[PDB]
Amino acid sequence: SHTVKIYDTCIGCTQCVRACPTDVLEMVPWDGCKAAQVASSPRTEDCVGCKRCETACPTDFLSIRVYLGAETTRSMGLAY
Amino acid sequence: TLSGKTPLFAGSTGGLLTKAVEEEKYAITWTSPKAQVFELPTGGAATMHEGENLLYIARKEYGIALGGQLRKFKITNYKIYRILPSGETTFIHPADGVFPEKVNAGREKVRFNARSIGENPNPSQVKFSGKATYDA
Amino acid sequence: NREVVFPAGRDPQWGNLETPVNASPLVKWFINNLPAYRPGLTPFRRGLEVGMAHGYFLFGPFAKLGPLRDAANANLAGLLGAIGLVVLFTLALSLYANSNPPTALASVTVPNPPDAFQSKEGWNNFASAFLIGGIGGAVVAYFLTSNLALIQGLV
Amino acid sequence: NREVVFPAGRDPQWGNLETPVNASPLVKWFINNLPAYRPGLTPFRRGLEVGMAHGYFLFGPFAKLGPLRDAANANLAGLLGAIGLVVLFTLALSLYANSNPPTALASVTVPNPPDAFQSKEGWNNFASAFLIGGIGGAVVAYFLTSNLALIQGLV
Amino acid sequence: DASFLSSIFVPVIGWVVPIATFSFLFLYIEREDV
Amino acid sequence: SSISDTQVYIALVVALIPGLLAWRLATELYK
Ligand code: CLA
Ligand code: CLA
Ligand SMILES: CC1=C(/C=C/C(C)=C/C=C/C(C)=C/C=C/C=C(C)/C=C/C=C(C)/C=C/C2=C(C)CCCC2(C)C)C(C)(C)CCC1
Ligand SMILES: CC1=C(/C=C/C(C)=C/C=C/C(C)=C/C=C/C=C(C)/C=C/C=C(C)/C=C/C2=C(C)CCCC2(C)C)C(C)(C)CCC1
Ligand SMILES: CC1=C(/C=C/C(C)=C\C=C\C(C)=C\C=C\C=C(C)\C=C\C=C(C)\C=C\C2=C(C)CCCC2(C)C)C(C)(C)CCC1
Ligand code: SF4
Ligand code: SF4
Repeated sequence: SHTVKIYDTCIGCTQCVRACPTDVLEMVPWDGCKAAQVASSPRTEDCVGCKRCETACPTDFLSIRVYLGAETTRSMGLAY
Repeated sequence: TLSGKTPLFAGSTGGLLTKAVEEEKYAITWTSPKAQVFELPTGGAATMHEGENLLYIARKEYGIALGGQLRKFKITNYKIYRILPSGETTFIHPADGVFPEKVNAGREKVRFNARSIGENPNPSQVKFSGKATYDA
Repeated sequence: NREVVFPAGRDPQWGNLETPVNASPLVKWFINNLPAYRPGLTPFRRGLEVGMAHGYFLFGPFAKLGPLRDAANANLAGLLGAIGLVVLFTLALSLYANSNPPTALASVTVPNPPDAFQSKEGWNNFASAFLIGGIGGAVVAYFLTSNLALIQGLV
Repeated sequence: NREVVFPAGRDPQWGNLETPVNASPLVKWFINNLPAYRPGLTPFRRGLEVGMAHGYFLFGPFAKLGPLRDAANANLAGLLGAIGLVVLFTLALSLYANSNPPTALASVTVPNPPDAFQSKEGWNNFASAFLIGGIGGAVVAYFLTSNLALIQGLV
Repeated sequence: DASFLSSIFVPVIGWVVPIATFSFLFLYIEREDV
Repeated sequence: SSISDTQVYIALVVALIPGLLAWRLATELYK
């Protein structure tokens, strides 16, 4: 699957979780930002790699990054 | 396993192919206050039932697109399942019981790096070691 | 006035439609009685009939349109060209058999494909039968083409 | 620099040696995919391919070395000799089959022979197939030599 | 008078080598052993 | 005019030697 990693410059504005079409991302409790929340990627096996989360991220270069990796039926987005 | 009524449409060729019986299959369930017309992710118009609905789909992204559409109909109780050819039904969305846009306790940080991205090491420092630059 | 196009299996969620082309009793009669789907046939019997039909018609394009179609050995050249395609098709079928092939699909027209096409042994039987039937069909087409003069005794 | 000759199965007690002639991966590829030993074949399919090849080469010495090899009837006499000897071989296979024969042996090269050659029915199916394949292989060798002037003439 | 070798080698290069090579490579890329 | 039949046959027999050595090298490079 692809690898989605969240860096510590997150501000917890939850926009990556909203942008995600395949439910990879979720918000968890945290204490390193004012909103007290980071994004987390437990379901990277559902990640198709479309990078809407990186489009949605407001920090100057990307608290979240998708690293494209091996291809599966889910990551290639095949209905067949 | 899953209780619900199939929405009213005369069928499409955009539905689910041989991957459903051989690899994996998804289902979305929701309840509606009334019977109204929605658009299928496969294409076409369909009427949902007043009450419990069940609509089998080929991909998970179909269910999350449909669940994003059902929010425009003020419907927020939708559930997405993953079904294997053995009959194994697992509940994936929302997995925690709370939608992932809201913080719930009991969730842990997965794949968090405690540094900024410009602080990743060089590729030549990690060469032949079997690790990525963005690992840990 | 009534609707003629239906979802297949009475389940609209499949990528299927029952149409007159797909699900006519005449169409479902013709398709289910081809040797690829006719019930009660061994893989060899299915392949033998498929090969005879195919070697029979493949004679024609090689015989009437090849490089030697104006020579005195036009029919022999068409015979050999048909046999070369039948051998290449047998090689394709044996390669398909040996690759651990996926299952034959059921459909709207044919709800049960045979167990001939579910295993490597059935596909090997089918392929060898296709070779024998194909050479026989090309030889019978060559023979009926080179001997049209026996219809003069029919008159 | 290292040893190339080994006991089979790492046990020196059997009357066996793994040699390069015995246990090369190329030699083990070739013997194991000969139709006597190829996986995924019914006994009919094995006998049919074995028969085809044997009828084809056995056409040769009857046609080119027999009594009639200088006559105009040379190739047909060779065909009749190869078909008669294919029929004698089929009779020998059927007598071997109906004698309740012993089992086929694994060796260094073939770790596991097919179950076709373990009972009487597999041998009888093999021999029935060997007959058909043998007559077909002899006929195809007959037509490729007796018409070899015309086949060269088509070029 | 070895010009007859071309009518062997050119059909071998054009038909026999592609069929044997593509058959090996097809059954190798579909194999699940190695 | 050209070279003889014996020289072409000898060259093919000699070319069997880098054929065999190339088979061994290509299998070793994979191994
Ligand atoms: C794509 C179009 C096309 C077509 C139609 C042809 C046609 C032909 N070429 Mg040609 N060629 C082409 C492109 C084409 N060429 C290209 C792109 C090149 C590459 C440079 C060549 C190079 C070439 C050479 C070198 C030669 C030819 C030759 C030939 C002839 C004999 C072919 C033969 O044996 O039939 C083989 C055909 C078949 C085995 C099957 C054909 C498919 C059947 C007829 C259709 C069946 C479908 C059916 C209708 C559906 C049935 C449904 C069922 C339910 C009823 C023929 C006139 C030869 C010749 O002498 O020319 C006169 C020759 O020497 N061609
Ligand atoms: C043992 C030696 C020997 C040999 C080689 C021959 C050879 C021959 N005899 Mg003869 N004969 C012999 C002894 C021998 N005879 C004896 C002892 C007698 C008793 C009196 C006779 C009585 C006799 C008569 C009465 C006649 C002949 C005839 C013939 C000729 C045709 C026979 C034929 O079709 O063979 C058929 C051969 C086979 C079916 C098989 C051949 C064996 C193959 C080639 C072995 C190949 C092994 C291979 C290399 C291994 C492959 C390895 C693999 C990995 C590829 C032929 C030249 C006939 C003729 O016309 O004379 C010219 C004839 O009428 N012979
Ligand atoms: C339905 C229909 C159709 C179709 C038709 C068709 C397409 C046809 C085809 C046909 C054909 C395609 C035919 C075929 C024929 C074949 C035959 C006639 C064959 C026979 C053969 C034989 C008999 C052989 C035998 C042999 C020999 C000789 C040798 C040895 C081996 C063997 C035994 C195999 C159409 C479209 C028009 C229209 C609609 C309806
Ligand atoms: C490997 C090798 C080798 C060897 C070789 C040989 C041993 C070969 C053989 C070859 C041969 C020996 C071949 C054969 C072929 C055959 C064929 C080609 C056949 C065919 C047949 C057919 C096709 C038939 C059919 C039919 C008919 C026609 C009628 C009816 C019946 C039937 C179906 C059966 C050497 C030492 C050189 C070197 C190294 C490598
Ligand atoms: C019916 C049917 C169908 C359809 C189909 C169509 C509509 C058509 C197709 C078509 C096709 C499928 C065609 C093909 C063609 C092919 C060709 C065009 C060939 C050519 C070839 C040649 C020319 C070769 C020659 C040769 C030989 C023989 C030997 C050696 C030398 C050479 C290589 C030269 C399907 C599948 C759905 C299913 C089943 C039924
Ligand atoms: S790449 Fe796509 S699926 Fe993956 S986390 Fe980003 S938006 Fe979600
Ligand atoms: S968009 Fe970026 S900063 Fe905002 S919650 Fe998502 S990962 Fe964190």
